[PDB]
Amino acid sequence: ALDTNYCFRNLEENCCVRPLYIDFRQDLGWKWVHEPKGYYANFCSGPCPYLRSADTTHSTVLGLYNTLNPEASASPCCVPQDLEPLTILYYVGRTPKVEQLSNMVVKSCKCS
Amino acid sequence: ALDTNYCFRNLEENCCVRPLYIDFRQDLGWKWVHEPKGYYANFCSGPCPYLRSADTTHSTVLGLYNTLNPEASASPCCVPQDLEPLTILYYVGRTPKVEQLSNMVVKSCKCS
Repeated sequence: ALDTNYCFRNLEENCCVRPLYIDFRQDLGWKWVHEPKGYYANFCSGPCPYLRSADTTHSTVLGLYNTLNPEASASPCCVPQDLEPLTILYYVGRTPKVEQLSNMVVKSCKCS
Repeated sequence: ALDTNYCFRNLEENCCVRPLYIDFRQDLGWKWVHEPKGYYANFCSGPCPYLRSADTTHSTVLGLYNTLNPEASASPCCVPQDLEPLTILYYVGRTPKVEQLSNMVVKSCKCS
């Protein structure tokens, strides 16, 4: 499937992982989050040609229907598939808390 | 979550289920499939405003990041969530086969 390592060495217009660094404090406005200061959420973006890592069979039917009947604009989307969690530190009053939020960073995408 | 029954009584620009009837024979070109002749695959389509049935937390972060930093066009997509299978009949030579393909028709969508 298409993941970072791949989507990163080589560029693809079609569904692939795009890197994205978010900074909790700014563009998000999470001040409670005290550290790390930002992470690489990355995102999935790209058109989904017929067969490019399909999810369900419905995703295949669609991709196809769409392909040979373009008027459609029915096409399956490119979303994340695999995503690791992220750990962050914040304080409850003045006692630090280190927790790991799940699914904060994507690693692979897929046309669903 | 947004499913047919809902997305169908009321119209929504945002992520919802859209009905779609596909005909195996035509626009798909499956002749082997002998009956039914077509079904309602439906599809998911719509923008994903911040919070509209989010999938992962990453989907929330994104939706938000995206919301207050629109330049982004990062936004999470609207894909199917729940989908029932479909049964079809075809012949291996002249001996009918009734099988059920899984995930051929969507019922609910979600922003992922």
